[PDB]
Amino acid sequence: FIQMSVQRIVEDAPPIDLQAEAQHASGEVEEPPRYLLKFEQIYLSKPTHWERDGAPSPMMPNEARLRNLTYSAPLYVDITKTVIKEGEEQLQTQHQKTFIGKIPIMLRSTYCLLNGLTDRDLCELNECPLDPGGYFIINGSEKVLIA
Amino acid sequence: MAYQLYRNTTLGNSLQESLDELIQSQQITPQLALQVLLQFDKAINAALAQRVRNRVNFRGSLNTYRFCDNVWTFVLNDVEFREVTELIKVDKVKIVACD
Amino acid sequence: TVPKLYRSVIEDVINDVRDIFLDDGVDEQVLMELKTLWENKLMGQVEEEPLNSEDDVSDEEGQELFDTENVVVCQYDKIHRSKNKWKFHLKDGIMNLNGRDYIFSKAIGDAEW
Amino acid sequence: LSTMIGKGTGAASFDEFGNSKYQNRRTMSSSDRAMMNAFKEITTMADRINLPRNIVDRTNNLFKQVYEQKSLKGRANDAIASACLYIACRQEGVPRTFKEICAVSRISKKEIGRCFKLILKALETSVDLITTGDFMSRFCSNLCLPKQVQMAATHIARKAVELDLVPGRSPISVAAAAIYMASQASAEKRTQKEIGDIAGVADVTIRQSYRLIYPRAPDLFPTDFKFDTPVDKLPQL
Amino acid sequence: ELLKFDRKQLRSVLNNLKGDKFIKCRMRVETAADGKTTRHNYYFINYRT
Amino acid sequence: LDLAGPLLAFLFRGMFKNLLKEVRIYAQKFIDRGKDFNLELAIKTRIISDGLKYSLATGNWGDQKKAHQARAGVSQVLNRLTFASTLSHLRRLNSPIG
Amino acid sequence: TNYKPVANHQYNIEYERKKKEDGKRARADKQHVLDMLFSAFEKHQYYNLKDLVDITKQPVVYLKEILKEIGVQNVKGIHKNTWELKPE
Amino acid sequence: TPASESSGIVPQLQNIVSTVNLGCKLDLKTIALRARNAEYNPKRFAAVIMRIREPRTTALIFSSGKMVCTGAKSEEQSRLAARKYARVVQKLGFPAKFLDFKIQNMVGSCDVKFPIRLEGLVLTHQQFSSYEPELFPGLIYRMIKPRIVLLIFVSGKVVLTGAKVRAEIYEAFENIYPILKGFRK
Amino acid sequence: LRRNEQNGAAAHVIAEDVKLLQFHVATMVDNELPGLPRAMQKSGRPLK
Amino acid sequence: FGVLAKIVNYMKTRHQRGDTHPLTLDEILDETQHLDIGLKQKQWLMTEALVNNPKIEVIDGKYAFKPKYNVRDKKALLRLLDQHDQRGLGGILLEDIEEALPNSQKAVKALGDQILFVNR
Repeated sequence: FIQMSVQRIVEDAPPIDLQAEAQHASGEVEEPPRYLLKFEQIYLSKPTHWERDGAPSPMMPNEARLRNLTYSAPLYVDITKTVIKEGEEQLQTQHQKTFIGKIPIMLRSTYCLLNGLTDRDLCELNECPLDPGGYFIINGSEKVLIA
Repeated sequence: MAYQLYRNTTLGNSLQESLDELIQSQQITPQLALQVLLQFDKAINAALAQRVRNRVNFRGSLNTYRFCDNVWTFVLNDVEFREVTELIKVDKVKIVACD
Repeated sequence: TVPKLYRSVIEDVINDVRDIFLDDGVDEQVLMELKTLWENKLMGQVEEEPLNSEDDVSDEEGQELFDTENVVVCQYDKIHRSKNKWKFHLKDGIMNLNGRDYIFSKAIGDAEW
Repeated sequence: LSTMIGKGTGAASFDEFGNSKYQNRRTMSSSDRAMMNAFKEITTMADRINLPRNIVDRTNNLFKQVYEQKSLKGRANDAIASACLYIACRQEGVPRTFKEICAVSRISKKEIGRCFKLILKALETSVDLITTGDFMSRFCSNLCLPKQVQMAATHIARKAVELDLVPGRSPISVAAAAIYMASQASAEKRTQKEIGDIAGVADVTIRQSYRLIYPRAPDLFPTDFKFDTPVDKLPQL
Repeated sequence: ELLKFDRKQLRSVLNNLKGDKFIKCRMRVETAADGKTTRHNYYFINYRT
Repeated sequence: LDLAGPLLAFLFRGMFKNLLKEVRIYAQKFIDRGKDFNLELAIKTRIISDGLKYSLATGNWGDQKKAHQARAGVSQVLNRLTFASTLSHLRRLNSPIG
Repeated sequence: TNYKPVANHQYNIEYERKKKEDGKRARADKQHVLDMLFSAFEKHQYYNLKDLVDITKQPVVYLKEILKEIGVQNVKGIHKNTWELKPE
Repeated sequence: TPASESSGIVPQLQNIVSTVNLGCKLDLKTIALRARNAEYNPKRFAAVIMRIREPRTTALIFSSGKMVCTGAKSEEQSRLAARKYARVVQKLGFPAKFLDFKIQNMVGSCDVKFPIRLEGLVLTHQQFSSYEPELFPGLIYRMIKPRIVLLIFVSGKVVLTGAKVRAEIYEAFENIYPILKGFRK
Repeated sequence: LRRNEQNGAAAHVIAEDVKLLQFHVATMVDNELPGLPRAMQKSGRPLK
Repeated sequence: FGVLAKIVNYMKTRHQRGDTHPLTLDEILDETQHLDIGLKQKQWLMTEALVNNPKIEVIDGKYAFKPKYNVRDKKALLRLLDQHDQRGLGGILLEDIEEALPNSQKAVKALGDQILFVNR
């Protein structure tokens, strides 16, 4: 899901056309501007948590249980402004980056930190080595998507 | 928009005096002088941004001025046109600017 | 370079309006006479009603129209002012310093009032 | 919660078998129409930078007391909603600068400063002066700095404001100069074009405050800090 | 046309007199010159009520 | 079956069309005034997260505004009693109650 | 993250164009406005109220004084305010 | 025994604002054509901004007859400057008068020549001061007795504004000078 | 309604209150009525 | 339309200045400096534009008015409105009195309660 499903929808055509109004009888109208966006590839970094001071911090799965936090990762996206405007500045490219939100992440995945650690590294961070995953964490409560 | 202010200057008045003499001589029609004067204004406006590249600096003191109908009429006194060759120190100069 | 620049402007206008004289019915010999005649011309108070007590406060208006200055037409770009400092930004103008005609593309100077 | 979702338990998006019904809400408040759109903008604006809910809950309460008095009716709702967040962030202990507020709203800095003096008059509430130690958390972790560098730049700005070394200068520009001094004395050296880019100050702004604290560079350094770079080889800019 | 009133203002005034049992109405169903159904409402002071 | 593939893709697609819809609403005001295109404002970062956290906590499913009657009680609370109680709940199927 | 230009990129550009030519204009001698009506009503009979605002350079509170002098308003069965010249 | 415990250094005013009405309707398009030092932009602000080189002031002739004179030094020069612009209008052939004349704004300036602690002045006098180093480096003071606005900076150059009587400037600064003396660094 | 009758009677200000008064006295007793609006706003809790 | 609206505007505006005499068509194009309009446009607006007007008045060789047919008189507002009651001709709107009679706010208030007002 976090490798092919989040991009198959973007693979189609998220951007849509947008043409400005004509507004005749106002001098030289010629052609109204026409702006168009464009995407590329989705991005998902490590799950981090920001405190009340606005500073990033590693979202520990054990700390989120005592603090009743939601285990999620900041989801990113590549935004590229490929507008045409139908004017004298034809063919121009502008790259941007805007936050879109988070996404629920399941434990024992490929993006979490506690997945390739052995029994010696999991016991140091106060984590049960015999307890697997397969369930989300929503405000500290253990939730699972029953098939 | 055409600028009819250049018709009442040094280059404009000198041409209008020669066209008025041919009217009394019974050689040209009075409706023909309107097309020649309108053509001279369209050809002189396009030559100010193609064959003109040289500039000049000015330095003086402000005296009297007037602004009406988007026309900055400036009348300065004791102005020295700072130029890299021709240096002329005049006592009073009039500057009429438009949009 | 200044006298040569004015010669190209004259030829660009005379040769251009040659077709206009052909539409009305003017012979080509008239155009040659138009250029010849044009070339030669180139070379206290106690009552709140009276106000006459504070007279003689303005200058004479006769020191402007007497044919003593040089008329110069141009266009503005940016007008900046600050107390007594007056900034000026002129461009594309025609000068006339005592008969001799001048031309320029830009004019950025400074003056005080 | 997104839209509204209320009344008509039976509504239940009824549409027989073709989805062609489901009416929409209308003017149910009239006078409170301009107030409903204010709570949605504050909740959305306070989410792009991940802000706690305690500040959001106290920000919405500030707009309720102002709209009830009806003393600032002739003003756009975007300007008042962008000014109530600056008051709630200061009362908690972590104020926010005016730069981050203008970057996520259609209100300039001049409009916020004008409306800030009118809210304190109708509500009568004292304020507090900003500090430099509270701003060394969101700017130090952005450039990937350890705890030793973060604790070193705090002692520099805290000692400079006590002995009066940069009078008249705003603490925003002073906090940016302490980070550049602590970065060059360690292993994570950063230029002035990269530090001032995040804080929002210009390149020549830090240079004016760097020459004032240059003679007092080895004096403002804490005693518990490893001097990776000597103070003699400090570059001047 | 004589009183220079409005279509919605004059109708509200005439309905108050008709509702108070003062005047009545006599509808007519005929044909004008264009060939359409023309309906008139003759209002007169009825002293029988 | 419906696991974490087609089910989570429906929530990621439902709020995706709402994301483009909210940007188009702000884009309609651009052609009316006539300023500069603002992208960092039309992108909402909470409307999508509110629909994903509510559908995975209260057991609801869909978008609440419309589809919410055909899928009720999908997610539940993970019971923590014995080691076999957690494994049995993580590997339990269901049915659309006919 | 993002950049903080101590303002807004969508508002600073508008300030450069707003200060170039402001809508606050003067008016005197109702003659130029009436002369421009012949070049507009010659094509089609009636027009819209919003179309006359873009062509002319007068506010709404002042345009009503001219339209109610040589013209009359009518809904024309489209609810919108439609102005036209007096046929008499 | 003096009023304060120090006194000294009296303020000096440099800006006097005063308005006057003409009481007659005049054509603003004609005055700009007959004048020699006046601006009149109808696309920006409909007013006749006439300036003369004798009082170093600036007139703001409106439409109804109101004229704002700014740039004066004292209260006597402002009254003399307002009468100079009323003579050049009557000379052109306009029945101008001199009615409704009063003092508007009187902006002053002074300097205490010693710095103060702005962190303790805004904290004690919270109901009368407002300082913000992020917005503008300056403590704006407002006393509710003389109706005088003070602008205390970090260097001590206090700029007074909003006044109608010269005695209000000497009274507001006298009751505030010994207060700033106690906050010496 | 008593205030409008005290001043100008008019016609549109009276016929509107009659159609509104019947709406409140109907949904209060018998709320479940097909083909007729109900006393529903924006909360969400079922009205008793 | 536009030409017809310009002729009617100048015909009534000049009358309020201080000229009380009938006018024709050549006088308008001469005083307003619009004589150079052509010969095909001057004759077309003479025997068709001023003829199609149902409210036009031709005395002999000139043209009269059309919004008001009564002469100017001081004691005339009360006498004119009295004829509409004894004969049943209708009424006169406020926009017709303010346009034909200059400054109507003085004659109406001087009569007192002799004229009733209608709120439309």
